[PDB]
Amino acid sequence: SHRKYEAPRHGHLGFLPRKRAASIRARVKAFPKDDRSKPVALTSFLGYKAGMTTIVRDLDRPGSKFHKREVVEAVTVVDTPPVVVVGVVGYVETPRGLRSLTTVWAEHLSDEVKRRFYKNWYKSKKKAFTKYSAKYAQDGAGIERELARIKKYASVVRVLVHTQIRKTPLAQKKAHLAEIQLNGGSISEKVDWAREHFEKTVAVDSVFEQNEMIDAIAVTKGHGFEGVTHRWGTKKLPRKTHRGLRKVACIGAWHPAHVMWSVARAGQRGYHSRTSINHKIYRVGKGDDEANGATSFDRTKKTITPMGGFVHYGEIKNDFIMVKGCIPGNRKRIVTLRKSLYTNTSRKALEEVSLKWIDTASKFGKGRFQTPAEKHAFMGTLKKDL
Amino acid sequence: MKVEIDSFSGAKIYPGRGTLFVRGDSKIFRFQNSKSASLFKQRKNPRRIAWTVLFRKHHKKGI
Amino acid sequence: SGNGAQGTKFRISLGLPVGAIMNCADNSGARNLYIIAVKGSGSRLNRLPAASLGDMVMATVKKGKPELRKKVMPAIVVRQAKSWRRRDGVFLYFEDNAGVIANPKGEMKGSAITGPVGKECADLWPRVASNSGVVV
RNA sequence: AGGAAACUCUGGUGGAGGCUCGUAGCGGUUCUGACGUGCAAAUCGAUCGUCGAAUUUGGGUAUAGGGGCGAAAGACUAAU
RNA sequence: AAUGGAUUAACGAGAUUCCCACUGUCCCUAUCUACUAUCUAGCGAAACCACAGCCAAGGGAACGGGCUUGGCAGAAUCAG
RNA sequence: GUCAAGCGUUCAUAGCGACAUUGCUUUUUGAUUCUUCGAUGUCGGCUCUUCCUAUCAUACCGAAGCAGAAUUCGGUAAGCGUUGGAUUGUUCACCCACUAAUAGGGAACGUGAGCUGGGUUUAGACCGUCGUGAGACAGGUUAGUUUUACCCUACUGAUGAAUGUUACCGCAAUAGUAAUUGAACUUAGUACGAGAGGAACAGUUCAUUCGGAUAAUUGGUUUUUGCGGCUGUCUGAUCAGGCAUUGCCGCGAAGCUACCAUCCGCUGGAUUAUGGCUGAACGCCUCUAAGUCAGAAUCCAUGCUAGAACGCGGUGAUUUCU
Repeated sequence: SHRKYEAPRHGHLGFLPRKRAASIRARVKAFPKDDRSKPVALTSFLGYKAGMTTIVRDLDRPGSKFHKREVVEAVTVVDTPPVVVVGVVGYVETPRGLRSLTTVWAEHLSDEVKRRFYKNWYKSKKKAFTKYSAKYAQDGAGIERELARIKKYASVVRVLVHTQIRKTPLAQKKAHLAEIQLNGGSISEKVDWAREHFEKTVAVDSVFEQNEMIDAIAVTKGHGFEGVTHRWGTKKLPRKTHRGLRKVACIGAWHPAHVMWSVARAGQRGYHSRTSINHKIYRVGKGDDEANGATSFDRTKKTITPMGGFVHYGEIKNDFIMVKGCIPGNRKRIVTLRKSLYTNTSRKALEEVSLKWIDTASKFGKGRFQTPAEKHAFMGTLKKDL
Repeated sequence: MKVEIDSFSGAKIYPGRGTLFVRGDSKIFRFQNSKSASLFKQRKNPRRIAWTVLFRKHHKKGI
Repeated sequence: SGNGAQGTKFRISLGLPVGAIMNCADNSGARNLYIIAVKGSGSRLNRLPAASLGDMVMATVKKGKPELRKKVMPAIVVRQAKSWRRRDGVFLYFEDNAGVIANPKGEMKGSAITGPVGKECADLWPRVASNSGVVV
């Protein structure tokens, strides 16, 4: 017999299975569409989610009521030290898909990245890539031909890069490593560009620019084994109910005499791969610079790191990003940035953004002061201030 | 933009941070924090509360 | 709103569901307004339609004049008592929740208003602006 | 104290009631809670009824099976 | 109409309706605590049991775990 | 559905369509009694998924006794959605109101080791009628124990031997899939209409429903038993503390969390219906027969989720005085 009063599917089934990811570093499924008219350049980036904060700016959409008025917006901050390019691989295409035929690395490597190759590093000979360097230590002994092979073949190229987890304030010492597709120019140009960029930093001033809409790709925060009621948004059953109300009551009919997949069920919430899009960048900023927190309107020399620091992160002394809104992922976590796939204009992706003020107050409480100068000014001296 | 002054503590209210209250007599109060808000709802006197600017300036401290 | 939506509205946090009694602010004879419906309301299962500031509604009078009592009438909210958030992030709330009788088009059957109102309603319903003492 | 009188009222004492609130206690409404292969062959918890009596109770004593006892439910008569 | 009728103050863990208050009953859920479950050491039952345990249609005692035709099919397993 | 006397100002067919007639469905109710009486837990609601379409709305279209608006009929279409309440145990019905619209139904009349137990459906009891009486009444009322999963499967999540070992980077078979609807301004009081009234596409800003994240802000939560205070009591008094099933209050960070907060929610192709291009048969003509164009909430891809644990690839290091 039919459902007496209608209502929709609780939850979304495209996002199934709701299971723990394969990694703490979300796979980038898809990059943009390669084009040759442009120059060779990256199409992605890596950083570490630091936290959120709040800003002020003057909206401009001709027809709103806050047109040419102030707003206040929640932004999310990423610490993006420049990634060390080492290596590239070449993907030839088959009816069975793209396929790597070669992975060319660089001669010299950092302890962080070969640590990522290792697990127990403190008891190790640190024997890695030595015979690769000895394939190096000559002009081109067994490298030039791999490169020219990649030139003769390999419709697609992906550059291997790694992060600077020691430049971060974290406590890992184990670099993150990944690939990025290049979507510019020709293949020979891509590979020689990468050869030039072996062992070399690359930075966000080169990959991105303000008022660009992007995708944030990351793994969403783990919440353990969880009931159906938070995991799906199901109605709490009523008070008088023997044996539990944080449940689904019927989980299927007599026939088919099975539990349908679409029914809700308890289990893992979080640590899930997610790919959110259309996150306008509001500011690139520099580690090797002060006044990161200061707009043209404020001009009070102050960086972005609030008083007492980011909660669970620390400081932003590297190059960093401020993007509108939330993103998948929690603090201290990796994040994979990405150019869009589609030239969304919409009078929302083109809205040019200039900022006014940036909350650099303490998130470890309810902070009244953006600066200890301001603090001492408002308060006067103190007993400790001899 | 501008910054404002808690009715109770007399503190700068940077934009968004804090609550606002509009009594039936159209008096618009602002509160940096639920602390001040809750005291206000308790109908306390900041001149009697010690950490407040009013007590500070009424006892002539930081002159 | 719909009909008398002089422009648009931004969402406001919702605190006045059906069953809510809210004060009447105007000079129409009333004392209270029992909300029973909302215009432009959403249709979801075992969800109570909730009113807002500016939301026209259908209401009844449980207390007041026997010409107004025992019949529905359109009414408009001007006060909410539920902290909502404007685009400048200011979280603001009144102490009370009230409204005013109207016609379907939005013109107050009453000729005045007793207290403060919301700038959203004042910008969306011009007759309320006309009969407004103070706005915020 | 008032009143013409008839007789009416006021303050106190005093300490009645199959009265009342409410503990012990006797019970056992609701939660149709807990448990429901139990602590338990009927309990645990909170909430409840009543609490000086047509009260509660020990011990002795009488009534024995188509019989007994029953403020009466076909209830009880050694988990029957 | 003492197979009692019609009222009836007071009383009722009686049945019922409405109003005030109140409220997480609810819109709409969230959070916290102790005991569990969980893992360990040690102890250590029971119910139940043709054989066992993947679906669809068919026909068939007219609603198959088994037969028929198909789909499929990869050790051993933990929590629920 | 067929047929069409008639209605429809005139006209059978725009729309209806009596008398007659052919079929379908099993959502009723009968009829039957095949299974089931060494028991298949028995109405409804709640919850929750999935399916059909005989499509209520939404997408695109055709016809009209369609000027416009509004409406009616019909096609592809079940992608997507289909409410809140009053009374009733109710299915159903009837009303109120919003609504884009508030369509019908199935899954053992879906679903009780999922709830509840109003109703029905034991035992107590009351009334009425029937009965000499004990007693009867799908007649009415009231009170009346809702047991067990630790096994297998299914399901959700989670490990995992074996592939020469180990680590890293990848591919992507297959499966899943999602975004939905409305309003306002403008177009425009224009078109259209004698007048009355009264559109539309594009554009902009907003919202409904659903989803996926996040916790800067606000709110909540508070065993931070962090700070302060309060009562009773104990420690000779003070200072500082214990007990009060976390003693109580106010504040309360962090963390968790909220349409109670915020942010985001893609674009290309083939197609249906339909309208058509050339075009014969049928020396004309015809969207069709060969060929062919555009065309939808459709379909498939883009994209998104998992990654075959018996699908694969690339790369690094590969044990000695064992």
